[PDB]
Amino acid sequence: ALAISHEDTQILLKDKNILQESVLNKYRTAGQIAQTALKYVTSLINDSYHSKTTQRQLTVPELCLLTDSFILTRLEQYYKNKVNERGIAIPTTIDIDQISGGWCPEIDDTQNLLNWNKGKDSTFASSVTGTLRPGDLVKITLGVHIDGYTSEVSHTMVIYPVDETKPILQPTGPLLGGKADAVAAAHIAMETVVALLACALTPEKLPASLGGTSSGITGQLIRTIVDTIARSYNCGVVPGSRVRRIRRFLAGQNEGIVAEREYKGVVWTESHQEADLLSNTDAKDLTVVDRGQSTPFTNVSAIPSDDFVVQSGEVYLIDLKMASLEHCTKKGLVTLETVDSYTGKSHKAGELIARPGAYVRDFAQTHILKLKTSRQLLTKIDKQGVYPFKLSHLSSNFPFVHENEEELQSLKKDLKSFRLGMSEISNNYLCVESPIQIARWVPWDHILKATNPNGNLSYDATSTLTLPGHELPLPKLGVSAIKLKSLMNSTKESISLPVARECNTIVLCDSSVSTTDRPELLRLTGGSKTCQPSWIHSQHELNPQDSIVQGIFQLATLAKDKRFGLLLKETQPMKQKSV
Amino acid sequence: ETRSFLPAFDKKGVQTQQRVWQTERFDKKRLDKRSAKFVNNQPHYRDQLLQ
Amino acid sequence: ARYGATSTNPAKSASARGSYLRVSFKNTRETAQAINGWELTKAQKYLEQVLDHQRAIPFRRFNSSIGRTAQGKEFGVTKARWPAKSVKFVQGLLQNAAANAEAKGLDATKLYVSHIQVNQAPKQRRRTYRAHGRINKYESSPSHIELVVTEKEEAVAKAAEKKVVRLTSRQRGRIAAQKRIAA
Amino acid sequence: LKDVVTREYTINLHKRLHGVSFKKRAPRAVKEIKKFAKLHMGTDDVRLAPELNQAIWKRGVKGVEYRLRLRISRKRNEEEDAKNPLFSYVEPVLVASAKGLQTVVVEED
Amino acid sequence: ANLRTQKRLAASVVGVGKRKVWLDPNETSEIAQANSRNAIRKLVKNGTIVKKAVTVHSKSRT
RNA sequence: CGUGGAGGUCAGUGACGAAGCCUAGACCGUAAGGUCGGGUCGAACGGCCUCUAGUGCAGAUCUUGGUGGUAGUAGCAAAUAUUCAAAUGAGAACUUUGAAGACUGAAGUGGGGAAAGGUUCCACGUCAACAGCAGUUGGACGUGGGUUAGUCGAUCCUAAGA
RNA sequence: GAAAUUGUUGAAAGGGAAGGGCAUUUGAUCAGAC
Ligand SMILES: [Mg+2]
Ligand SMILES: [Mg+2]
Ligand SMILES: [Mg+2]
Ligand SMILES: [Mg+2]
Ligand SMILES: [Mg+2]
Ligand SMILES: [Mg+2]
Ligand SMILES: [Mg+2]
Ligand SMILES: [Mg+2]
Ligand SMILES: [Mg+2]
Ligand SMILES: [Mg+2]
Ligand SMILES: [Mg+2]
Ligand SMILES: [Mg+2]
Ligand SMILES: [Mg+2]
Ligand SMILES: [Mg+2]
Ligand SMILES: [Mg+2]
Ligand SMILES: [Mg+2]
Ligand SMILES: [Mg+2]
Ligand SMILES: [Mg+2]
Ligand SMILES: [Mg+2]
Ligand SMILES: [Mg+2]
Ligand SMILES: [Mg+2]
Ligand SMILES: [Mg+2]
Ligand SMILES: [Mg+2]
Ligand SMILES: [Mg+2]
Ligand SMILES: [Mg+2]
Ligand SMILES: [Mg+2]
Ligand SMILES: [Mg+2]
Ligand SMILES: [Mg+2]
Ligand SMILES: [Mg+2]
Ligand SMILES: [Mg+2]
Ligand SMILES: [Mg+2]
Ligand SMILES: [Mg+2]
Ligand SMILES: [Mg+2]
Repeated sequence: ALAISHEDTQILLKDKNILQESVLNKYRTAGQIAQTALKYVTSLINDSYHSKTTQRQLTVPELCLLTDSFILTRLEQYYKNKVNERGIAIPTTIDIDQISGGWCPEIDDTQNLLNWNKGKDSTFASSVTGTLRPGDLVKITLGVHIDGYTSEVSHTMVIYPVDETKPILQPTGPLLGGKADAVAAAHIAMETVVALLACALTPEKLPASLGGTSSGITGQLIRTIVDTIARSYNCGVVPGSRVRRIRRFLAGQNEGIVAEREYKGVVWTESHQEADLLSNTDAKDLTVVDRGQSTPFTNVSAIPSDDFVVQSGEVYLIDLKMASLEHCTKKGLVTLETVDSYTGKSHKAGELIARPGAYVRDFAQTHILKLKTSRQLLTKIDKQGVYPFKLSHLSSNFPFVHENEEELQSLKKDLKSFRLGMSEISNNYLCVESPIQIARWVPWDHILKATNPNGNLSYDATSTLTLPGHELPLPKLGVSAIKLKSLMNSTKESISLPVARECNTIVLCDSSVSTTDRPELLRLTGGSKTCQPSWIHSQHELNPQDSIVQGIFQLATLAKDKRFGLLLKETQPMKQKSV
Repeated sequence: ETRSFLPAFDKKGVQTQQRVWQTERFDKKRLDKRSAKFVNNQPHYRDQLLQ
Repeated sequence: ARYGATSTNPAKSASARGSYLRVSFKNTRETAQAINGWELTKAQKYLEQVLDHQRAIPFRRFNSSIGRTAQGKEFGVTKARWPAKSVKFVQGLLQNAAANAEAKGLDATKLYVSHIQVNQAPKQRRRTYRAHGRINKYESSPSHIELVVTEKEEAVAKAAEKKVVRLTSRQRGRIAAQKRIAA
Repeated sequence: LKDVVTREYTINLHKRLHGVSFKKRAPRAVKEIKKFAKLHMGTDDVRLAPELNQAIWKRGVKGVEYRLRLRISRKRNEEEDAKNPLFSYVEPVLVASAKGLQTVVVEED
Repeated sequence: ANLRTQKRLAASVVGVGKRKVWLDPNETSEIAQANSRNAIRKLVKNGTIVKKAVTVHSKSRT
């Protein structure tokens, strides 16, 4: 049928989201294939920097292609005939200190980036370059779908100087910044929620000073914890984080813009940062506009974070970005700032002028194209699934079995032809770009002096349903992203922050799904090879005497045993080197 | 997909462009009533029947 | 607001006012007075009928030169019409009135239209063209309307008889004689 | 109430168009048919199958035929309530001569 | 929908009079989306649009 | 008798309402006019003694502005002609499409230009005002796109002339 | 925010104009009084 009906809404959404064996093996191939990916990048990363000189330092644009084209290597070999949709979920995005995410440069642009920032520099000298300097917090985000099922990898690798005084290649010294306080806060919190999602399968071995038997896991439980880990480490939980439930051809990030009925998850926005500061005075007055936008199934898609309660037979994503705080006297709001392609906006030496390297196709928007180049891109972008891509993936030569300079040239000549079909699509809004954002801290005392004539609440943002419209909530009434930039753009009070982003996928299985085990926790992108911390020393950590903290140490070593009723598997990577 | 979009509307635009057509119409009628009198001024007219 | 003066109790009445509408002032004023004082449910059906030419609007003031019809006999006048456009706006103000009434909590079958008035909007001005190359004003007589519906109160019967009686000294002794006679 | 009919009427157009303006003659027939069918089955909502149109105009504005054989159907109105639940539909019947034919109920099946 | 333009381009692409252009009444939503010549091209060969036959002037009588 | 301004005076009146305006409410004066109450209004004004003048209106086929009666009347009639369905639509005599009927009938109601127009061409949006009925359409309104010459013109030559 | 002019309500009146004058009737409406 052309009509999408209630018969099939049931056949598509609940069915393919049934946990069955045919389904799990698709996820299992993704767990390794993705970890087989990070293990490859990780390899290439240190080969260039940590050890001896291999005759070129790879660049970030360099490592992106090799990474991606490797993740094509592994989808050639699996479900080749069996499955129609197999591809890259999120493109390799290598990020640096102040960058939240969204950074996926094509090869073409290292002379473009270089050019634009030629004048304004010295903060970002790593990003523009592509060469990575020491003492950086570097995310690597990968994801892959097989048959529309997504496994995502995110990890924060710190790079070190190189000490050859020890023949053993020792990364001299620990990481002594408040920087490292972030990555060990996320590394801690990652294990934190890892052990929490085990207790919703059965209320067995669940921390007593916390939940009881009344709630295996609640909307409030997980949220109370992570902000505890934060306030513990004084690391601001980023406004971009979430804990998500996933489906076939439905994942959290795929479309942040397009709406989802029957929404399941924990959400974190700036509308939540006032509630924590505003828990001092308990005033319940909500000043509300009656607008009927995102009205359809508002109940399900409003993203209630209290009503989420963990189930078994669900696939979850844990997404955590924790912004460190260099000491900030007056309390402030943690926000994200967006990076543009136009130099003129700014005379500030600290700005980044760059280009978005990720894209998305909205099947909602239909516009007839007059150009013949932007048409060949359109019917091609539709020859791929519902997930974000860059213009390189679309081509004949992109996997490029034998990598030559002749092939590096084959793609560059194509990128330009696809640049031109990209203009005509991006202006007609048939496709949305991925926001490239920075970590931005703001003083509370700018926003409370705020004087505004009111204005546009109009929908320009990738932000999700409810929270975005006013951004800073109603109790701050009068503020939208626009007046927020204005505030954020009085700059003596502005500052930016390092970030540690961590992505784990967790598949809850009962004893019907996992036989040999009894009820289990499957960690995809959790492999012992991928989750390695880096040398870190921070004086904050581990606040005792809070009933929620003492319950995490109880639960921290609880998942540490094989008498633990829920056995936590870690998918091991694949074998890389073959020749 | 639950996102339901008909709406695009701005009162500021409609209302404030409303006065505009309403002001200038007031000025066009006013250029009419100034000249209404002698609009029919016809020097060097030839009566057909009069002597 | 500030309507034309009302003898109504404001709490029990509803009100609707359009303005600067495009309509014959001379025609809409007529259609008004046809329905003035009526019950609402009534007049509504009536205007409907007129729109089909079952009833008409007697033209009681600006009548001059019109054609005389049978349907006039009803109101006992020979001059009447079916001002189709004039009605659309009255129904409009009637339709609305019914609605503003129900949000105040007033009974829909106890409603009637007490107060209906139409005065003149600023005339609007075009150009027109005549023989010998002259020019004349070409205009409309746009019309203000307001409609105040009342909740029928028949509950008023009040006893007012005020006698401060000055009777003369003669007049007193002469009543005293009628009541001495064992009236 | 009223029930859902069909019939076949011959109409005398010759008499109804008598002495009309040659230029407006045909267009009358259009009105004289809609009026005629609001007579029988006083439905008041009458529609004309464009074939019938080609029948009324086949001879030109001045040349309308003397007699038509017309299939008229009373049917129910849909959605969007019109003042009437009920319908009227006139369309042609292809026939040698309109002459000497009697009104007939065509039994629907 | 307003199909004037589509009928104009039809006469130009087909290269025949607006008299002789047929637009499928049932296709009125699809023809709407034409808006350019090369699109009309597709529609013309597709058969949603058609160049109507020349009316006849017969010389047999003469 | 009154009016616009000046010198003087009532240590005059006034945001607890000044001036103005409305008033089949009162009062003095033959009258010109003064005086009070009510309503409306929101910032300056009045009495006496004197000075001054662009100092008093029913008119002038008076000057500009404003409005009736006439009157929902005159009229909206040349160019042979329109009709049925569907679509769109808060709404269709008039828009779009199909169908049928007709007209210009090659000295055309066709296809191109000069003079003049200056964006009226085209498209997306749109219906307050304009298209002497309508309006979902437009030579209207709002946002934009559109004119590519070694060979077509100007340019050069000379004509009556300047 | 005046007048002309106009709508609504109130009152009043009217056999080919209306309007004024002297005078009192009937209807309204107000001062003086101590
Ligand atoms: Mg005059
Ligand atoms: Mg007369
Ligand atoms: Mg007459
Ligand atoms: Mg004229
Ligand atoms: Mg002339
Ligand atoms: Mg005759
Ligand atoms: Mg005086
Ligand atoms: Mg003066
Ligand atoms: Mg005053
Ligand atoms: Mg008076
Ligand atoms: Mg003078
Ligand atoms: Mg004067
Ligand atoms: Mg005068
Ligand atoms: Mg005069
Ligand atoms: Mg006049
Ligand atoms: Mg007339
Ligand atoms: Mg006319
Ligand atoms: Mg005439
Ligand atoms: Mg004519
Ligand atoms: Mg017409
Ligand atoms: Mg002819
Ligand atoms: Mg002829
Ligand atoms: Mg022409
Ligand atoms: Mg031309
Ligand atoms: Mg045009
Ligand atoms: Mg248009
Ligand atoms: Mg008009
Ligand atoms: Mg109009
Ligand atoms: Mg224009
Ligand atoms: Mg050449
Ligand atoms: Mg030449
Ligand atoms: Mg005013
Ligand atoms: Mg007056």
